[PDB]
Amino acid sequence: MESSSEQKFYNFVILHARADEHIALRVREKLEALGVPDGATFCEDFQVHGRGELSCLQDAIDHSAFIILLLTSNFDCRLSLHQVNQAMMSNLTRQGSPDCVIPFLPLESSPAQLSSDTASLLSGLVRLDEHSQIFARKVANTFKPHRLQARKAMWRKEQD
Repeated sequence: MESSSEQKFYNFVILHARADEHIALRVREKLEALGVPDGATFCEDFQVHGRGELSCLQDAIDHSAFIILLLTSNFDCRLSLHQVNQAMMSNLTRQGSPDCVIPFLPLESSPAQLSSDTASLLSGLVRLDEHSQIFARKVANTFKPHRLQARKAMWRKEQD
């Protein structure tokens, strides 16, 4: 539902638990301090019916530039992988970018707190940190400015 609402669009979906809000909210901005905008954050709540929050996970895959998986001890990575995956293997002819994932790691949580499989789960993506002095180059690497635009240039087509 929306009353003549303006054009809203994200560049990435920050997947995190429900107790990792401020965490994500802390990233969105931190992202705006490097380049990528606030974007958003996809959290699953058992309070709602389910499809009362967002469309789907594969939506941010075709909508958001790169999906950001908040790999936190409070959040579920395995699932994210499953979903994100299905989304990818679901519609490849679209973006066919199975490497558009961004496993973020906040200070609140850590990778060591994750299973030994996680390493293999993100054994290809670009581990994004929030306490790394390189993370800046990591985000500016994946979420480049020429991409954030060239990626939204497909949505702006509306205004263009």
